[PDB]
Amino acid sequence: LHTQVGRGLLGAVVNPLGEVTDKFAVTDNSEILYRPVDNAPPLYSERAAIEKPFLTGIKVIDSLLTCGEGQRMGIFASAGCGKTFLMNMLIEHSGADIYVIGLIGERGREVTETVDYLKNSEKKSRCVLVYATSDYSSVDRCNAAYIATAIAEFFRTEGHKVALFIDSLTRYARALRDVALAAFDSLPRLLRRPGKLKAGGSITAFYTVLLEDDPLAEEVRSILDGHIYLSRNLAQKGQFPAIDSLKSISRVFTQVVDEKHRIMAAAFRELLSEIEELRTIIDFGEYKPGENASQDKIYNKISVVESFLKQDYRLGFTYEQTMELIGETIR
Repeated sequence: LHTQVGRGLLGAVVNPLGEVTDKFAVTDNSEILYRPVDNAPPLYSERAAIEKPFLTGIKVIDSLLTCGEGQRMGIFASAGCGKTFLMNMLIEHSGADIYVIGLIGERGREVTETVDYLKNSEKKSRCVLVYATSDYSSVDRCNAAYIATAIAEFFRTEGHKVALFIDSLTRYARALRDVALAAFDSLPRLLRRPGKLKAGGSITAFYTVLLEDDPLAEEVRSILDGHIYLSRNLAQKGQFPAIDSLKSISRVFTQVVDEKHRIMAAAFRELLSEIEELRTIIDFGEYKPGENASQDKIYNKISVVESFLKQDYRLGFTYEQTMELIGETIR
């Protein structure tokens, strides 16, 4: 019911009991205080309006799915669609003050992969990892999500721009459903706790949701402020990040970017729609070059559009670089 918080947890690996079992980085700060893990979300008049963008360094996200400070964003994918690689890029190329990762329901080797990744990370000195392996009970797995949230909430009250990752909301939902055997709706209460405080910092949250052969993922689609969809089709095609920008949305998009940006984004999204229409025409074998000038114009832009959407996972792009690239693509 209470947990460790503080700068002394930066670089530490926290188990579902709130104890430090490993370290991926050592910090000079030893600040350790204790806060309740269950805490009420901020009432609406303490919450600020999401106005400032949360830059991620990922081109398609920063251009067409621009995240905001205090926003809650879902990552819908079917493992393995590169959900872990996408969150690695989100931690690498964003500019948050502090990163809090919560690995819920991972089987056991998976957690060691991320701790090894944090050991060689640029952001190692600003990360806190909370984990709950598949061997822990369901009670411990739900406490993992709330320990991670409470750790992020303390940094937000200190004024820090925090980024919280919950992987995954689905295995967290299984654990809550399993706990329900003891004689369902703690999920929304958690998913409200992020946000930007008028009197403090912010928590920008990323929740992963595992898809494939969910009925209630449509309601968690209804509670968040946008969702990023990783298409198994595009991953097999060889395009990473395999984000389907046409099936993704950031509901705060028009509030966090200027009009210059809105016009460029709208033009790119229709260019993508025309590209997909031409893909259906090509697969039908009814496309012959020189027959239709508009189809030839769109065809010759397929390559530059694919080049803009792709991104080396070791590379990050500033906002100016992103808008410059998408501008040349629309020309």
